[PDB]
Amino acid sequence: FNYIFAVSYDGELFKGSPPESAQASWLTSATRIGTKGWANFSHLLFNPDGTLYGVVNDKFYKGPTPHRTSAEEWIAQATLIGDGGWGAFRFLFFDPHGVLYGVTEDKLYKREPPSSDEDHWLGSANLLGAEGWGDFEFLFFDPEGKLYGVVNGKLHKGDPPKDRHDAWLGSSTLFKGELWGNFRHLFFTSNGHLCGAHDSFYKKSPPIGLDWLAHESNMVGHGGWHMFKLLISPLPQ
Repeated sequence: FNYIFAVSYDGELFKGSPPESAQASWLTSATRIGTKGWANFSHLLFNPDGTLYGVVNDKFYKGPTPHRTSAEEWIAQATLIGDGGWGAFRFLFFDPHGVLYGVTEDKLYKREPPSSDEDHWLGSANLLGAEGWGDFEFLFFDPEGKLYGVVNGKLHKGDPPKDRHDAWLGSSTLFKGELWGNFRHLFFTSNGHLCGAHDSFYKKSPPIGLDWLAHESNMVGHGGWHMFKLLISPLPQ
């Protein structure tokens, strides 16, 4: 079993099985686990250990997945792990190992996540890429820890760079297609299905291959997805 988590523009948070049926209403099959205020975060992301991390008002938090909770109740109970600078991250996202990656000021960094706001995260983070990361439209991992990035509407994959001298984009593998920036959401499920959504949701089960995602044959939710601000799914540990 794995799940998609969706924040709507009404500030509700839903949990449900990934969509498979183009005519089905995915919301009908889903459970509301967050009641209100969930669209107020700048960032919301899963740790593969199953903890939810979130950035709201430039502060970073971690806590258990909510169980019919407002965003306010959740934040009040969460551990504060950062204060100042976090809202500016273009991307913040975990690898399958629970190592935090982040893009800020055009650069890519990784490090164990903070556990307190005294821990200046950038101060000891590993610089992976000195330039060009601020132009990506998406940047995310699969369950195997391959990195995926969209730039100039094209989707690239490759082992993540290990230091600033790895020319990642230069050595990466190119998907077919030049409309990958037209998705609002593009991510992997826990079980390695590639998901892309705008108003409609497209999903490719493994093997993913290198074909264009948004083919009529991969459509699993025809219409109605414009209601979600965020769709995420945890990677396994």
